[PDB]
Amino acid sequence: LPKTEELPIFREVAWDFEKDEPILEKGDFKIIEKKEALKVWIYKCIKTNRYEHEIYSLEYGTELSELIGQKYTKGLTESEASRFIKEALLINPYILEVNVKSANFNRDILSANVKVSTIY
Amino acid sequence: PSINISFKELATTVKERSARGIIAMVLKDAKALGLNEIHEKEDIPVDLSAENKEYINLALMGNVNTPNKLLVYVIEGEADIQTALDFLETKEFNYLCMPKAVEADKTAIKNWIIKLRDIDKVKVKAVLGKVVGNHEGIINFTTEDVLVGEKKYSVDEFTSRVAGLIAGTPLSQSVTYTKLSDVVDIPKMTKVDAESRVNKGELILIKEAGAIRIARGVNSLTELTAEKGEMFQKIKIVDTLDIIHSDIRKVIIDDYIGKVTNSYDNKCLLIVAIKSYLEELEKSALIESDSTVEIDFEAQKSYLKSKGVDLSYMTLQEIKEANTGSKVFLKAKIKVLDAMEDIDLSIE
Amino acid sequence: VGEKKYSVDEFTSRVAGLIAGTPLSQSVTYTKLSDVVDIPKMTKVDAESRV
Repeated sequence: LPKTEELPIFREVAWDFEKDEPILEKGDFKIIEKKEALKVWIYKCIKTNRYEHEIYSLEYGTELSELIGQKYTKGLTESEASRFIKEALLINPYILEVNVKSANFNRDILSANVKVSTIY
Repeated sequence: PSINISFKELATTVKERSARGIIAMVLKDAKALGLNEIHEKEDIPVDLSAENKEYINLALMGNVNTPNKLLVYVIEGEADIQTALDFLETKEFNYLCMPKAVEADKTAIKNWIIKLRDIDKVKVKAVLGKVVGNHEGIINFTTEDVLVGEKKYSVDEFTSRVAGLIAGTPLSQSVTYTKLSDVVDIPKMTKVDAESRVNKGELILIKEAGAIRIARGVNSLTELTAEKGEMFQKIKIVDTLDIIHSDIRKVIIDDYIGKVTNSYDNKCLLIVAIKSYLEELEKSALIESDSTVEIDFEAQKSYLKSKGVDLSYMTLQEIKEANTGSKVFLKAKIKVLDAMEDIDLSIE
Repeated sequence: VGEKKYSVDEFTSRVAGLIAGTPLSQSVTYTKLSDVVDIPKMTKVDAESRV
């Protein structure tokens, strides 16, 4: 009968995702609220695999870096990477679902469009 | 040899907002002497006085929603009007109010506002206490001896409060017959006097439906010309017209000047974009679902006469196909779908 | 390699033999060597410049 309790706003440090270095506002890390914490969490999860570092929990980590280095053809690894991203990102309770649109083949650089569904 | 997955999130908004919900606040204080943009509630600088804090608190709440943006500037009372005009030129605003606007100051403000609206094509509005000016962009609230919460309030205080309330008023809703719970004590007025005051173009408070509300939402302009008509006597119509004007001007400046060239295909693309924007407006109840976008054909005739090309011996379509010399002429048919406040039906 | 000092030509021969066993579907990029254990520390910028 009682309704589900809403997840409280996730607050933590902030920085520019392109800078990859923490930023300080007059000595205070920038506050992240609403759709600010989930981007940081996804960036942290995707950027580094757990199996490289013993400290992280086993559920953490992604296996997209296995596809790095051209270990298999693109045709099936497109769907394989979609599934890998889905496994790596839906572990977060905040995130509801993740959708992958397609992949673009050009030279050696692969570009893909992936979608994120959130609560707030 | 080292390459990374760099993903940057993208958010899509079906509705685009531009120059809406802006409140321009200027107060005369000798301590702060600066501009303060307030985006979070209960954000009070220590420099501002108690009366200025009361003004801010009045501007804080709205009827339905909190006003989107509250912008406050502080300077000494001397030479306040010039700096206020310069700052309002620097940063766009939607509504204006002054705690200590004298009649000369109000007249100067109205003249500047109408000059902007008529030359600069900048659609701005101002709320003033006692102004008999001949423009619809200004708002005249002539209600004396107003007391809110068993506290005496000046005319300008309640004009600022009403401006903040209107800033929170949605476009679907109408300001007519909106009750105020905070207002408790008002001098007793007769229905005939209230009706006469409303017919004069003034905004007043009435005690109706067991509450204190405003009788109407007409513009301060008493004399509307023959073309303007009855609907132009309402602030609701002019608000959406100004919003459409601002959005069209903004998109034109963003896209078509410089970046886009002049061509028949460019004209068709511009027409398609205008039609899409009109359809987006049609999604809201603000305007009617039926509208047309067309090339101003008689303007093309006039341009040809200026050029001097004879109108005979070609198809009329060639007029549209003919280059307009880095110019575009357009015609649009629109109608404001603003619904009804008070009604009158019959029985059998 | 294997806490044993190796000359440049030794490891070039080793890498050539490894590439000979590399399938065409696979790419030699990011292929790890378990035998190699001790190498002088290099910075990422230096490695990128060398590549």
